[PDB]
Amino acid sequence: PGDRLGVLTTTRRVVEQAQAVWIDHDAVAQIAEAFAARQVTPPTWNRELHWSDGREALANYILVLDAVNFCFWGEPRWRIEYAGAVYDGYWALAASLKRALEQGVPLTDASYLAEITRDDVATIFAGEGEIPLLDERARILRETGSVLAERFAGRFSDAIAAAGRSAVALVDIVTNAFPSFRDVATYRGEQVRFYCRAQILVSDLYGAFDGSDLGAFDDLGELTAFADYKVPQVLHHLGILRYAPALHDRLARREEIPAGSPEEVEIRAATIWGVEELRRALASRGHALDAYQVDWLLWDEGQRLPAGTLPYHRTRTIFYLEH
Ligand SMILES: Nc1nc2c(c(CN[C@H]3C=C[C@H](O)[C@@H]3O)cn2[C@@H]2O[C@H](CO)[C@@H](O)[C@H]2O)c(=O)[nH]1
Repeated sequence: PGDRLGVLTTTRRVVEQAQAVWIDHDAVAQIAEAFAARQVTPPTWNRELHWSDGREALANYILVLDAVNFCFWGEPRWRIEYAGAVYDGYWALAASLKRALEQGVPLTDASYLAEITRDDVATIFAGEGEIPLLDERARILRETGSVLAERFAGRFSDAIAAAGRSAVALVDIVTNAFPSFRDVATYRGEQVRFYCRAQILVSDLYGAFDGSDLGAFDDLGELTAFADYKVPQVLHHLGILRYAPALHDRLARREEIPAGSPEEVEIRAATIWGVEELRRALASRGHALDAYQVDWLLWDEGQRLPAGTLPYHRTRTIFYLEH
């Protein structure tokens, strides 16, 4: 199997044992048949709302972007004005960085990031309501800058160069060096490995560089889905993920689910395998996509679900460590 990060191997043990979540392989077959019938294809890379520049500064942009790419929910809803449009969620994040960099804030400079304060980021992300975990995003941007400065001469380009066109080796280099990116958990006393933000970071570089230079990777097939909260919401909507009663009610009542709890780990593990079972079934029906592509394609559908879909699971992302 390969699986040199062990995301598939460890998460497969969760899916086999899982009590609150299961895959409906009949629904997988139906959806594969339909997505393959209209030979569907993923979004390219939405380079309207992503900042653009030279090799060194752009590679740093991607690392910063995915360093604070998490948890956008809470009331009142966090919205952002940018260039005549109002944005929320992940698109509010990317617009907020484009705006800032365009107003001349050096978010690609290690020295600036290492020193960046609560006040700075409060303003970078200012708008309707406030971005969740404002302080934690400040700490992570400081942590990101210091590591860039010390270990990679302020250039994420150096870290990427070291990977040698291996997506899998880059994720390893990232999690080894940047504590914020260490996305693992336990389930019934076993380590489960996810590497959500670390893995998406690799996919974003492939997008931003059109699979050339710093975005060149020979093993993108090895990436898994990026297990957060939108893709499972879509897989449930498509009938591929089923939730048992107590968990279905929590999600419907918009009750927060403690991070690293069995129910939370079950949803993320099932999201990885939900996407993988869909990739295999699409491949069987003559439509070969990589796992990250099926994830990109599903996250895409998540932007336009009908109102009255089961709400996404709400987890206060934790990393309150590195002391
Ligand atoms: N799993 C997953 N997550 C995605 C995305 C995206 C956007 N991906 C773009 C990349 C290529 C296409 O243009 C897609 O629109 C943001 N995010 C955000 O990244 C985090 C990890 O899921 C969450 O905060 C999401 O809101 C995705 O495709 N898959």
